[PDB]
Amino acid sequence: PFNNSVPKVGGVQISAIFFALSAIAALWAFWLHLTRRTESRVVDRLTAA
Amino acid sequence: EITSNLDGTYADFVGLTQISGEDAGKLQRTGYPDPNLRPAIVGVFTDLTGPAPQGLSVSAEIDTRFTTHPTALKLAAMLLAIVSTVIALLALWRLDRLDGRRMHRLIPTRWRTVTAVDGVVVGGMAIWYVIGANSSDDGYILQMARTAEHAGYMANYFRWFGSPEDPFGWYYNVLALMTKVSDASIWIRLPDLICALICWLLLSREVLPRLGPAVAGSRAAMWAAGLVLLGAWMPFNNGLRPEGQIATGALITYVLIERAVTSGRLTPAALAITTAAFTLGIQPTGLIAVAALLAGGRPILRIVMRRRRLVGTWPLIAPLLAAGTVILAVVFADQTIATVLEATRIRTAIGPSQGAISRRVAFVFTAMCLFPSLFMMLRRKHIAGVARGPAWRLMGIIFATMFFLMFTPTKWIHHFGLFAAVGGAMAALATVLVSPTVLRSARNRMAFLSLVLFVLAFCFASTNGWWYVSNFGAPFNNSVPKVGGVQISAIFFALSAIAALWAFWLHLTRRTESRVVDRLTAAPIPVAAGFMVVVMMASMAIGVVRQYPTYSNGWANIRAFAGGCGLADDVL
Amino acid sequence: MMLRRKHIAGVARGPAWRLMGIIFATMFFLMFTPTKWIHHFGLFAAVGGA
Amino acid sequence: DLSLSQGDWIAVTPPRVPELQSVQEYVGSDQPVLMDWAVGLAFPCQQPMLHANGVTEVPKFRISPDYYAKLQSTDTWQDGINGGLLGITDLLLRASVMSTYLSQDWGQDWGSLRKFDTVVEATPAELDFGSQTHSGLYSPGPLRIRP
Amino acid sequence: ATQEEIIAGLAEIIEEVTGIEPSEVTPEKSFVDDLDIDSLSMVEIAVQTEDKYGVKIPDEDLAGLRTVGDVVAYIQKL
Amino acid sequence: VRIARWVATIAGLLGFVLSVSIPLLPVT
Amino acid sequence: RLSSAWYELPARDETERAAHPLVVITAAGTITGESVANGLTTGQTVDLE
Repeated sequence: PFNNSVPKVGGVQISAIFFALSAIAALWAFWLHLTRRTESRVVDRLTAA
Repeated sequence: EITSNLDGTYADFVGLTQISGEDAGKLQRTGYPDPNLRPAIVGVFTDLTGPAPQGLSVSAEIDTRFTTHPTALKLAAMLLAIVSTVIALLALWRLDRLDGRRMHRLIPTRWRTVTAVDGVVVGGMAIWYVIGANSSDDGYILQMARTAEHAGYMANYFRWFGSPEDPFGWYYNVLALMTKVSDASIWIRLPDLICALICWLLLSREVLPRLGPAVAGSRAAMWAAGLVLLGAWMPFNNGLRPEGQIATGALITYVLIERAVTSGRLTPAALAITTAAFTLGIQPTGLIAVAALLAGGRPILRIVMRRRRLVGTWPLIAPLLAAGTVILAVVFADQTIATVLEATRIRTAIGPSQGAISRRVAFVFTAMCLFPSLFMMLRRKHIAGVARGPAWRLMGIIFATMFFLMFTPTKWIHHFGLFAAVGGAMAALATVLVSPTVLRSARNRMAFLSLVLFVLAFCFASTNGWWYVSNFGAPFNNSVPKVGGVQISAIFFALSAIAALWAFWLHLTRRTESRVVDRLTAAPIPVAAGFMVVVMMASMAIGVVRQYPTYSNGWANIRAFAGGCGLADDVL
Repeated sequence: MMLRRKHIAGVARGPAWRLMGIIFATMFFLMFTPTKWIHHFGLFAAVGGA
Repeated sequence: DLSLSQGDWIAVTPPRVPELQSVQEYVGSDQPVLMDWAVGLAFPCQQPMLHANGVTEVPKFRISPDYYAKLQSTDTWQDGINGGLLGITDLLLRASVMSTYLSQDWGQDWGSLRKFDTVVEATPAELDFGSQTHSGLYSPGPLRIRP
Repeated sequence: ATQEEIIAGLAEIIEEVTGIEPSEVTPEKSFVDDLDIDSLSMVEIAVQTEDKYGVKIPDEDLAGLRTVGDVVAYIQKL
Repeated sequence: VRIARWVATIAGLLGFVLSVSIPLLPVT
Repeated sequence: RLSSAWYELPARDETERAAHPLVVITAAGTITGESVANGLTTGQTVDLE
């Protein structure tokens, strides 16, 4: 698939897709740090294994 | 007539018809529509001599994007934004004094109690300021600071196409103003001395008492903080590469966010916002100050929610975002957003788009102090003497800066400058953690002493080589340091393996009480840091006295008082 | 997690700690001291699976 | 020449007693020099080839670091392909390195000093300047960079 | 809460700020003669006491009453 | 108070609006 | 292997000796020399007798 270049699915590289979703999860964690929720189900359904 | 515009290069012959080819209207419009293919004007040269024929006139427009100064509107806007934010800050200070608590007894009682560690990390810091090594990019900063006054736009002199690294360079304008007076190496590096002194004077007197009663009570803790400070400060930021100022500013915004938590006010937090903005403003590796503001953000937001009930929510958040954005008044002093984005796209277009006895120290003074302190802070949920809050924020600064500075930002790896300030206090946290009164098991302490000697073996493996001219007459600049035939790295690896087997025997037999370990592992962090400090100051002392009648770093800085050049005076 | 929680419910603390100690102890006299090109994952295919 | 290999040989020129002078004596603080990025702090007295409103002064000398750092690190940082000062001076001037000796430390590669020489008469330009332009965020086009 | 709950709670807040376990924390021992606090650190415990008890401690009465019997004898002055 | 809150908010948002507008201003 | 003719050295004076520390030859090729970057390496043996 990408022996010569960086893997890019859909124009921009998939590394950028993982870094964007990592930054989204990072800010979603920091907002729970500030507000101090610890109970939103959305996280339970997301981080199950 | 010949032209070469942005969409030009059509060197056409007006009124002439081509002889072979197509006629295309017989106008000889020939060229390529391309800005890529433009000339590099170094001047204009000919061979014909004597009065100009009427028509001969090369009149080129040179590139003049960045050499600008702001008009009256932009200057008045800057002065008004500055006076408006200081008005807003003092209005916040007036509004915030509703709990009383007036500023009484200035210079708090834990200050002015000077001890031997202060005299050591002041005298040895002054001696390193005189004779010590410079940074790698010392000349890179000095030269552009010298030319920037006459040029008037802080040009990144060497690499890019005269582009101003004015996206973030204001500290170089401080150096440029400093260079109005004589630019001897003894004098232009005065911010690296002043920020070292106020770094120490903040660390010993305002960080470590905040960190807890245990770290303040123990002498070994302040001694370890001093020696790790000095040992991390002396290789990297005793030049002009501005990582002592970023370390100092990250320490300032940390201790100000500490002041904001402990006092229950908001104006030290509001100052810590603009201080973090300025230390972000020094370099793009000044993200440690933002990391400190983030990892001390939750109590600030608690203080906001605390003062939300009494006053409006909006007059508290407003001066915060004011002090957050006043960085733009200083950074965009003579640079329009267009020209900074142009400098950015040149720097990403052709720049880099993402090994010595005392330059691999970074593994010694965070990577084996912060990790055992982290494991101790995790295992023991409540220790006696360590304030869990600011200790965890002190961890979070060092950890959070790694995850968006070490791996994502493009700045050569192997940095220790930044953690000279706050990673100094981390060692003071670590040494009371691994002290025999907190760690009860002698097995863990002996394994930690084995980790100390293993890391010191890892550090001495390379050659004692300083960057450029510091390297003039050094003990082992060419070879690996070998005292007494076999290398000293082998001596540290043998003593590390001895401590490792001495720990494993305590693991098997399950002793935990042999005094020999207590007497051996009583504060191993300041012993290791003292050994690194002494070997570096010995390396450079042997360097200056070995090469005495010629040019050393120390003899150059001493002779600079006599009105002499550093290296030019003795290059025949 | 094994450090912060002193006794978890469902994890045998003994063999879990020996499983950690294998991965940690091999690093301190195989990764840094032994000369075998870095970037190895083969060995931890078995025990680093668990 | 006790060597049967083809990659071994020597050349010899008769000995001399050179009329040595210090750098500060010869190169004062008047002639601008192209101090390379690795060596600015060591030479504090000579003003560099300061530039004014997009044009530079013609450099006379090129004080430079040690040979290995000069070849591997310095020259790659300053060439025309990525901006650089050696885009303009190598295109205009002719560099001819001289001999330099670090005093009482003979056998130490301190660096080098290269005397530039022009190729024509090379009068300095007049440069008629006009200064009224007030853009908001108007950057006229991108600069010329590598393809 | 007279001299038990309040003392223990305030020692939990001392534990929060000065990092000393709530065993050593008693009224007989104090700030600068036995435990280790400072002029600046005592504002943290002061504002937290203003937090769980509505007792706006003057900045001068805070420093005036010197021991940790100060905090007990004052929180019981509603 | 009610005499410091209003100046704190007008000078807060004034400094904000002014500082963010500083890159997009004219230059000679 | 060549032994050169003798060269007339300058006058016996210390004020001459001061500012003439070096006697220099503009040699070339692989030659045994005592650098400080590396040790006393061995090219060919040319030296001032």
